[PDB]
Amino acid sequence: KRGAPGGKLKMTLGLPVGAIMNCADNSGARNLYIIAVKGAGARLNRLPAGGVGDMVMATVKKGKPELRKKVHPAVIVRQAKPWKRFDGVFLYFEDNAGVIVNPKGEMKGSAITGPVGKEAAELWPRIASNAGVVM
Amino acid sequence: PQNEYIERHRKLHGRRLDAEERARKKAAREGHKNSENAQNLRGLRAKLYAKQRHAQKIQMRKAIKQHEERNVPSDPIPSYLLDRANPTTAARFSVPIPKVRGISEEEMFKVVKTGKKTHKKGWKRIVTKPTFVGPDFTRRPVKYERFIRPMGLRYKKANVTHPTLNVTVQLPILSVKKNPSNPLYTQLGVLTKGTIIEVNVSDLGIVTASGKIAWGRYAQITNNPENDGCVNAVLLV
Amino acid sequence: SHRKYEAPRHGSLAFLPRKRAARHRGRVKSFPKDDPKKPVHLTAAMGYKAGMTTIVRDLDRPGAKAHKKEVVEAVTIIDCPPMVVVGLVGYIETPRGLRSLTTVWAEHLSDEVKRRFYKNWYKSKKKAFTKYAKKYAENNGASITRELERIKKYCTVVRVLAHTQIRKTPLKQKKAHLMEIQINGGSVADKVEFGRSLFEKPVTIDTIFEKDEMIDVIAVTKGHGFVGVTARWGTKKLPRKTHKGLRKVACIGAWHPSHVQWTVARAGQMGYHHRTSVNHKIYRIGKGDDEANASTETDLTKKKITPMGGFVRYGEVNNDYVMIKGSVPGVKKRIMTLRKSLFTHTSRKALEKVELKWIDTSSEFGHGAFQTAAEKKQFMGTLKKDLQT
Amino acid sequence: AKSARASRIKENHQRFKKNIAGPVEAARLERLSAKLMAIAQASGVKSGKSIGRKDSSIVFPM
Amino acid sequence: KEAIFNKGTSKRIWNELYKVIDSSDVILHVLDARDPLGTRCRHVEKYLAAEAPHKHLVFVLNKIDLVPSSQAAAWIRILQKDHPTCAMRASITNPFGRGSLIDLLRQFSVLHKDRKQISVGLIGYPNVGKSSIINALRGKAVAKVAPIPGETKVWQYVTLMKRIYLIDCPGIVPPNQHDTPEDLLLRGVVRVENVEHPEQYIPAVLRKVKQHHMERTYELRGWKDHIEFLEMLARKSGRLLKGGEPDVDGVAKQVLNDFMRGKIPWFTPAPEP
Amino acid sequence: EEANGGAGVFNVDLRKDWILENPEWKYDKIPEIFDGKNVYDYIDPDIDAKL
Amino acid sequence: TQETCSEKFGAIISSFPVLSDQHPFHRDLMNILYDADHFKVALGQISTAKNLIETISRDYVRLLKYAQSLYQCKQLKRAALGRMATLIKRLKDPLIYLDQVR
RNA sequence: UGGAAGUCGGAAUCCGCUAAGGACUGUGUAACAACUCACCUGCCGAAUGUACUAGCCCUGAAAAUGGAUGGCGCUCAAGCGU
RNA sequence: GUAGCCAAAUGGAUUAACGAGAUUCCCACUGUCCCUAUCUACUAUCUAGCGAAACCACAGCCAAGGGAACGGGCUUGGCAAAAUCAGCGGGGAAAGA
RNA sequence: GGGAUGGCUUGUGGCGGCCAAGCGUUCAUAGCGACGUCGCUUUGAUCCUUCGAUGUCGGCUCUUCCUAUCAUACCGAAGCAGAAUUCGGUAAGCGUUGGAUUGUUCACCCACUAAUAGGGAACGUGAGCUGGGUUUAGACCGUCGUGAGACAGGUUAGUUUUACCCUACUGAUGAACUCGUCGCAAUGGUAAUUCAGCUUAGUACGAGAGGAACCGCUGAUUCAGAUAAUUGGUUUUUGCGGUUGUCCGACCGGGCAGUGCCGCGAAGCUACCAUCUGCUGGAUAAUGGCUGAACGCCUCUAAGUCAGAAUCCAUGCCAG
Ligand SMILES: Nc1nc2c(ncn2[C@@H]2O[C@H](COP(=O)(O)OP(=O)(O)OP(=O)(O)O)[C@@H](O)[C@H]2O)c(=O)[nH]1
Ligand SMILES: [Mg+2]
Ligand SMILES: [Mg+2]
Repeated sequence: KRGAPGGKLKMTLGLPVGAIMNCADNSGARNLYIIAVKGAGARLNRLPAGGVGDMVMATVKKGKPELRKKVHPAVIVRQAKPWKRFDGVFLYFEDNAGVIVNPKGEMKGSAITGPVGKEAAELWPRIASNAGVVM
Repeated sequence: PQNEYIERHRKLHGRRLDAEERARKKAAREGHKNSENAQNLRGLRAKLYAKQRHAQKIQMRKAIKQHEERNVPSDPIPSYLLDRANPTTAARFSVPIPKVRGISEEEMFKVVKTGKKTHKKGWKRIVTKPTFVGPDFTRRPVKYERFIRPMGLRYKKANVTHPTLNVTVQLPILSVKKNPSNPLYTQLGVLTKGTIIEVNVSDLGIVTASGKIAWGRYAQITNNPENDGCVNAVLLV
Repeated sequence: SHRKYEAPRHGSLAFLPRKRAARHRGRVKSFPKDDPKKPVHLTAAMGYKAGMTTIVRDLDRPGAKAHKKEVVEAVTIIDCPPMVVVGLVGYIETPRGLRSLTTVWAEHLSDEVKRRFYKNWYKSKKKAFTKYAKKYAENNGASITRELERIKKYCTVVRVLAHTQIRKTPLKQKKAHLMEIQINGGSVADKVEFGRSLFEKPVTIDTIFEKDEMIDVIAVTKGHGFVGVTARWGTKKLPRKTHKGLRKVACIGAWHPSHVQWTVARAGQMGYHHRTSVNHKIYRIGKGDDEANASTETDLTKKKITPMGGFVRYGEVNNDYVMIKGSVPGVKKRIMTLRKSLFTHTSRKALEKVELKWIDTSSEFGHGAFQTAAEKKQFMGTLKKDLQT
Repeated sequence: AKSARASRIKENHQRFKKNIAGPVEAARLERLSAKLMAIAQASGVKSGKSIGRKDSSIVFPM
Repeated sequence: KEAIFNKGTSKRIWNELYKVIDSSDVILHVLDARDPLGTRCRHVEKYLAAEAPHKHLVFVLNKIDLVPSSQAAAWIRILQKDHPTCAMRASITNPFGRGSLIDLLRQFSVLHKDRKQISVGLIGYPNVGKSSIINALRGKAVAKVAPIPGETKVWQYVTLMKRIYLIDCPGIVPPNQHDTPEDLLLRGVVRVENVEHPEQYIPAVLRKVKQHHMERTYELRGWKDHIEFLEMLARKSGRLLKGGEPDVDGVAKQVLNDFMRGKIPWFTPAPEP
Repeated sequence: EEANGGAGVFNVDLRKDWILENPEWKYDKIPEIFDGKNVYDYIDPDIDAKL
Repeated sequence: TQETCSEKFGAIISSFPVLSDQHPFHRDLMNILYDADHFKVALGQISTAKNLIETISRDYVRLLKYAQSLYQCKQLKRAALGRMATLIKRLKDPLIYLDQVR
């Protein structure tokens, strides 16, 4: 199976391809540079983009050299672009942040710093188990 | 499942209930289907179908003729040569191809244009046919290289056939003796149809009457190397 | 040669030409197919768009992620004063199509519907239908009776003529809107008797439509005037400081024919197009005389649908109103035609029943935070002009 | 994916129309018709029963 | 893998190489004295041994001023078992080995006095000093010389004497499946401006260079790893980003450029007999 | 659920297992908003003594 | 044509087991069920045909660089395609053997 | 051949009884069995079978704006032969 | 030689400063872009007054055919309804071409 | 002063020998000859053999067409258990992306994806914009020439600047029929698309590993048409407030700095940066059949006929 998750409602995509977001777990990486988004469509000239709860393909630019030369699956857990949930609430976080996982969705690290978004928490049951604040 | 599981399922449960009847009806409809294909297929598919049907008809005729005919080496070779794969084995000193098509210098050479201006010099000529440049070849410098013989058009070996022995061997080319169109083409070593070349015949096992080994002979090129990508020659014996 | 990277076409050819509508009032192009085994009913209605507001809905949608949860949705309010039935048209079938055989009008027509037949009503002698009204009195309406019998025995399609009571709206327009509404169901004689029984009578919106029904809205869209290709068709803008213009199409033609194609995006009229938008759910049919028609079973605030300070550029909604989920083609003050769906629905959304929890009645003239003036005064407290008064 | 014009999708929708949405729409139509019934009920030549004549061509003019 | 590490393997560059080989009688294969077996092209040597035995292959060990003289003599002794080898410091103003190379080319021209002239093409890796050798033999800057690899993009004739032509060729890198991008970058194939994450090749430089040489080179000491070394170098030299954060990337680029351009002393010792 | 349309069609009753003093109150519409105030913020078991 | 041939031949080569990399039980079981020499010779013939097809393609592209007319270009193209077809034609028995083994 | 009985293979392929029946044309079995074909007989009932030749018809390869026996149109012709 | 010997500290051109010279990269920065939207002034627009020029065989809808690979006028078709205004850059015109 | 090959092409090599149904010849037994066949052109290796710009291409924007179909729909065959596929047929309705690389024939890599199919309308010369082939005048290096200079070449900087005309196209009016209201529908256009999740079901199937589908339900991708309740953006609302310099004597109230600048800012316009919506009948193609002749078996076809693709034609939709 590919990394695109089912049952995800439409939200504002705040992180296009080329964005650098913080790395919110303890795997050793400090940031993730987005090179691709799972489940992205096909339009001429359109950059692929992801929101909170989406799996992207990311490259570590700052962190351990062991994590440096590989492309990792990551899940976006926080974004700064304001988006709306179905209860009418627009919301945003103070930073863009994601966690490194495997293609099945188990986390590489062991703990998450800071809160995670709801959409990430329902879509990935391991992140819901490793999150200290769900927000 | 493992091993012959579909055959085991065949043993245990069988076919579908209408399998034999459907197969028999399809085999019956084959004649109508083949005539429909012969009359209704279009294009390259129809052409390939026609050639296939022609081949099957010829094979069926041969089979019927053999069945009707059922109720009714060549050269002497020793016992150690029996049951092996052997060749079939079939004054005016004229070559097999005494005349070919003439090639003009406009077809032989194309003009290489040099210079940075809009009007360009045209003194360089490039050979558009395969050539044999010989051994120990070092190219002339570009300021004094008029005739350009490109590296990708150079040849060194040729498929030479011996007419008496009916053996075709790849042999190294020693030299180009006579190009029938032009002595300049002979000097440049152009390999065209009807060209007399000198080939190394060491692998053919030829000795003279004195016992000396003949390792250089004459062959004539019998094809178009520029069209075929290979040099095919016949030994002049 | 071939275009290197494929891309789908900007815009649809199903909506050509991109010209202004031929009439301000929307046209019902098709009515639902007549089934004579159904009881006789009306297939259309009119209203005026008043504005939009917000609701909270307790969603009962099994299989959805928002099942048994509250969802915030946008809705459109249409002010629907009752219509008046004043006419009856009979249609016959011909090898050239449907043809109007005759029509019968009522004995009394209102001034607002007589205004529709004039351009200079104030200078008029208002003689319209005056000789026609004498046909009801002469020979006990023999001509009216024979026209009714002609519709009974020759026609297959019967439509009432119905007009709006525009004087009950806040609009400064006094000239009413008149339309043909098809009677579906029953026999043709039943349709004729039904229309004659409905002559000179008002028909309210809740006897044509019902809450939880999905309808179609027909209207003319917002006009934008003359618009270039970038906004009109959604074409890609040329790079900065492009010669002869950057909000343009670089090639209207590069190949044969030695012509400009009809399929090439060109500047022109944008907006004011006729549109029939389908499958719109009715969330509420609120009554005009009900003073608490914006209240729900869980919101016990006793309030009306009109937002605080009124609808921006419309006024107050004082008649029966229809709440429609989503958006409709037209603008505020514009005439809207509500029509029954032509086919039986195939979704569970049509079978859903709606449970509203709350309706937003705060001001849309700004960032309104209060649903009622009493709520505003309770939050603010005593002011200087309160003691001054 | 199966298109909107697919025969199987059409048959699925026809079964839905016949078995599920149909009775609901019929009951709604019955109620609305009853309400509008409540509102609605709330010589031959000289009488108009004999339908006489009212008070470009298909032929060539002759 | 980055496309910069494929440089020197291009079809155009190898067409240029085979054009020079076909046009040349003598082939000067130029080696870096700091890495002779690293810069040796056994690919071209095998081609010349198999197809063109009449072309004369001569080793030129360039940049001998960057290595000890004993190591240069040992490498000459190793290479002379295979092919005639000339040591050279290629410079217009202060050359070395120029007279010996000129005499060898004159001997080749005397052997081929039947021709009108001889052609001597220069081959090797990028930035080994082929254009510098041509300029030093001519005594005049006739070919472009730069520390940036791939300065020579097309072949060029330079008339040395009346019967000697020199053919400058772009640098080639034969493909080897055991070669790594770190190995190619340390050999000098690529420009370190166009590489991503230059910090990872700094341990290779610290392995190749003795520690005290780095200490006298940068006037710095006390590092335990390459990250600390680059941080202290950035803080000392003032290579700081916004907020005083060290410019470790730029400092690594400087260290790699100084390593390639002969500013930090390093060499490969010759194998003992 | 299988007897009543299957998954995605069957509508579950969450108030069926409510434990109330009077079971007739199990399907009431509990008020939430009254004149810009939260009723739940004003729910207090000893409301009468304070009033 | 060469790319299609190379894709098919590479898929055949990489899909089959490598007897040098197997466990001794699996390797000797394949040696019993299948002749190991026949297996390796069949796959070696597949690889040899793939390499020869690539070589023929390179030679004829180099000649088509210097071809001067459409007739000569057509003759070179038909020559390359016929030589690749002959190379595939000599592989009649290994393909049947490898399909049965598969 | 582990097994191989006409029917996994290699090579031979004869005789008897015959009206006729292959050391077997296929299906089948682990091998047998079993079914089927070649061939023969009974019923029936008068003309057929094969291969070619000559006409007319279909296929016998086609791209890219919408179009051409001149157009409508034509089928015991308004097509083809005299 | 993990850095030697010889030379009046150095063994250099791998030359500092200077530059509207050419090139690559990093940080910062942003509407260059995803992907466009909005506002202002002057035009364009309409009115009063004033008022040219370039260019111009005749003219102006297409399709197939028109051997000389070219039709706008010919043939055979499709068709085809006054008079207009704002725009557009396919074609004809239009580059001191 | 004169100029600026074509009912061509496609999928299967060449040379040489042999066989060969047949054509011929049978006063000469020669000569052509399809189908074939035979000789030349690494035990899954090696990676230490990249073999010549005279011919020049691109990118953007945007429309349409072809099918020689990559994906999606249906179908036929395959040790096709399932899952995933392979080969082939009808099919162009609908899609066919985002990037890195110029020490370079810019073509190869990377990922996302259902898939990242190929072409024409230019390149059988040729005014939309802009990079390379490409080249006026300045300059340098390399080669040749005694030299003016030319070039095997390499580098750098460098003037064409419509539209108001006709037609086409996109929109907008309009004479004639008294004015107006409500209608009809000839004709033209036409629209949706793909994926995922839940259930089926850890079921069928399977030794195990694994592992579907129809019916039903819910979302999302791409496209299309609208809309502004909300959230962002936009501010000449010069609406209010702050603030720099100067001027009106100070305060108040103001002017100027072409909107002095800054903060908020309704309204209006707007954004997959926001929200809503996108609909059903008939006839078929490939194939699968029923009855049944040709042809005493047989046969989906000949007469008759059933079903069947995202196809065709219409409805719904736009114009009138
Ligand atoms: N120390 C030292 N440096 C040298 C010597 N010869 C050449 N170099 C340097 O090496 C650098 C690269 O050599 P190049 O002159 O560019 O010749 P190349 O090897 O053909 O380089 P490319 O043209 O890029 O292929 C030049 O910048 C010279 O400064 C030498 O003898 N000693
Ligand atoms: Mg160089
Ligand atoms: Mg260099």
